[PDB]
Amino acid sequence: PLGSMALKRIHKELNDLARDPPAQSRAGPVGDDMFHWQATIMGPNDSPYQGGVFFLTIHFPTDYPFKPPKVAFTTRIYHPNINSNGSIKLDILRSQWSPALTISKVLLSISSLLSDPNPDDPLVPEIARIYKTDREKYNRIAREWTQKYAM
Amino acid sequence: MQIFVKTLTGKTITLEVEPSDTIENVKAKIQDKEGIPPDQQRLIFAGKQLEDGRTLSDYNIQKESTLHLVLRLRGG
Repeated sequence: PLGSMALKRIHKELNDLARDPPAQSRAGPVGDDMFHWQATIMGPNDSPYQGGVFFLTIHFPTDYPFKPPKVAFTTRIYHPNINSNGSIKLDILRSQWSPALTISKVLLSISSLLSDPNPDDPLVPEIARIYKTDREKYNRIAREWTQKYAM
Repeated sequence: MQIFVKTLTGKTITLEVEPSDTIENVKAKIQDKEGIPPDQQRLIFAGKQLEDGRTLSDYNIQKESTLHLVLRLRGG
């Protein structure tokens, strides 16, 4: 049954993370089930999320790496590309997934997304509009949410 | 005037427009021809995404220009 190669790939990625650990994220299994990981990321410096600590949940499909991992925030975040359920509007998690991408690179792209929001492709139109027309207000509310929920 | 809109498939959609047409109006024309809701269309010219409340003239889009169309799911 399918899943054996995916498990091998998951192991490879864990090996990659152990050999070259990122400075601002951690990620891995939290039990017997290797297809479910927890991730922890810091909000990037030079962003309203700076110093915030955000949890994510990662579920690998049985046909990984052909299809992307499911990645969602479990910490509330104010951001035009992330909704109240923690779903993330990021190209590489949807139509632009490449099997050559790894979790470490996904975490990097999520960091880039936090530092440089994409209001052209919002999940939350109200937030994207505030981002476009009043950056200072966007920054204040993003930081308020970071203080409230990411600590 | 005439403009062209290319999809990711390579399909060209030919539209009759004016420079003063808003991006939202261009999307409405796209919806008439292809059944695609405006909120689910991303229109791109010369690498720049076109904003709904802006016009073709705002982007210097002149006659016989090719625009690119990318689709999103409902809700983005």
